[PDB]
Amino acid sequence: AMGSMERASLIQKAKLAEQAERYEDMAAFMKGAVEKGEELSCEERNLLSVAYKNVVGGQRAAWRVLSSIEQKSNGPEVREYREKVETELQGVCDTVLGLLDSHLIKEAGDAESRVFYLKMKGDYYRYLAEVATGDDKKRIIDSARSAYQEAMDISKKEMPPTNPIRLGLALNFSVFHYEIANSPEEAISLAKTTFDEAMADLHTLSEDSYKDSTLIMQLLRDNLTLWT
Amino acid sequence: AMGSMERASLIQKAKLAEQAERYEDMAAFMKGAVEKGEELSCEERNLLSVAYKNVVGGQRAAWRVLSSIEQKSNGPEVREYREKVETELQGVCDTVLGLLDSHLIKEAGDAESRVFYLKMKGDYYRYLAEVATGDDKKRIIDSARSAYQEAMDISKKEMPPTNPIRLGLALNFSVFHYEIANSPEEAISLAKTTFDEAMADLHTLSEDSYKDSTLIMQLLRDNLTLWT
Amino acid sequence: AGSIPGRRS
Amino acid sequence: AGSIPGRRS
Ligand SMILES: *Cc1ccc(S(=O)(=O)N2CCN(CCOC)CC2)cc1
Ligand SMILES: *Cc1ccc(S(=O)(=O)N2CCN(CCOC)CC2)cc1
Ligand SMILES: [Ca+2]
Ligand SMILES: [Ca+2]
Ligand SMILES: [Cl-]
Ligand SMILES: [Cl-]
Repeated sequence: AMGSMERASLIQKAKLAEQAERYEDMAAFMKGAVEKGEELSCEERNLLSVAYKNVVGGQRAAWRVLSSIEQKSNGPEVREYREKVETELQGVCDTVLGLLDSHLIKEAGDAESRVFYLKMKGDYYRYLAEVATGDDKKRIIDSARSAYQEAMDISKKEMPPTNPIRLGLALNFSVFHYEIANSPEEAISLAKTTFDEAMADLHTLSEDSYKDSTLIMQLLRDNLTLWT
Repeated sequence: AMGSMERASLIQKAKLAEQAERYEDMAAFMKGAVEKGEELSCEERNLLSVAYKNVVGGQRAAWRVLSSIEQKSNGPEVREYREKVETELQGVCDTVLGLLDSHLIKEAGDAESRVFYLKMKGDYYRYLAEVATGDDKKRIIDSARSAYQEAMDISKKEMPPTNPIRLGLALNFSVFHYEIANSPEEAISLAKTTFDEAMADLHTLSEDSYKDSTLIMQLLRDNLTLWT
Repeated sequence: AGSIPGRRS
Repeated sequence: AGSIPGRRS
């Protein structure tokens, strides 16, 4: 779709689309940029992630509204429409996963990029798991778990405990444990250990890095308050 | 697109899409319902209008963001992207206008339905005028004016001065005068006369109708406060 | 200057 | 329970 547009123009248009709150456009521009085949910089990875999180976030919110109506209802219209939204959501998750598999992850050699993409892989399998029903749910859940675990192993070896990507990975893997894997105790243990190890490393940070790390630590604390 | 789905199912799905905040879907369902060829009830007209106002409202907000960036900038990317959003907006306005012209207006014989559709016609020409540049702007402006004027003439003959559609028509035609036709004095005169004539008819209304009329009167007052 | 919001119904 | 919002950047 975007094969005739310059990489730099796609990036520029993705930034404009974010300003205009046109997240479907932003995702399409960033997909086009990935398909140019070059690795993404830190800023460009963030644009890719923001675009898709907004697109799939709207789909997930709609799916939850429709699933709630459908549960309450138990004609075919509510199920049919929930199914349509679900298929669209699955299609976007499959598109992101396909970008990660062709070929963002395999070309990511630095820890910052590899952890970032594996966290994405875990998140998009987690979104597939939210709508999956049965034994399909089992294999999708294991794919999410495996991606998060590999990201966790790299992050603990290669990044300080205050690194924002390390922190956000741990936050999202804790939500996976609580909401998907029915392991609330693992969720709480991970959030607590992550928070405590970050706290102990705050003294090493500049003012600006402190603000970045403590923002995500507050998210860990918010979950712990809800879960305990 | 929606030719194989029952009219009643399209209506039901439009209501679900509104609950899920899926306004593009809602507009597509309501377009399908219109294309069944039957007249629309009061509720169905409102679903059609809500769907398209949300779709075009998002496009207009994006166009304004991009137009502002482009004005400040004076490469091709900002203009190119503003143009893409503009073409999409024009396409949605042309689709709505096409539904009104084939054949909602001509089959609307009661004042409530005919005023409703002519107000829509004025609004969608007004949205075209917002992005038009030059002598094209002139003919589009006259099309908006003509539609609003016909609606106004019917509304003054056939509806009480507190009727919410009559009030919202007058509000939007006053905004046309102020923002599009460069006639702020006509805008202020219309808003004041509309407000005063409604005030004098409030005594005839039930509690529920009073709430409906005074809500729109407050919008007229808000504009007058800004304009005077 | 505000038109009818008209975004809910 | 909240994941990273991740909707702005
Ligand atoms: C998954 C995830 C972890 C952390 C964040 S963030 O702290 O909000 N942040 C990290 C990178 N950062 C700088 C990039 O420059 C544009 C932006 C967002 C977000 C998601
Ligand atoms: C253009 C316009 C005029 C008035 C309104 S409203 O007062 O918000 N209202 C009128 C009809 N009403 C009842 C329909 O049942 C669903 C809903 C909205 C809105 C737009
Ligand atoms: Ca090139
Ligand atoms: Ca039928
Ligand atoms: Cl590499
Ligand atoms: Cl008729």
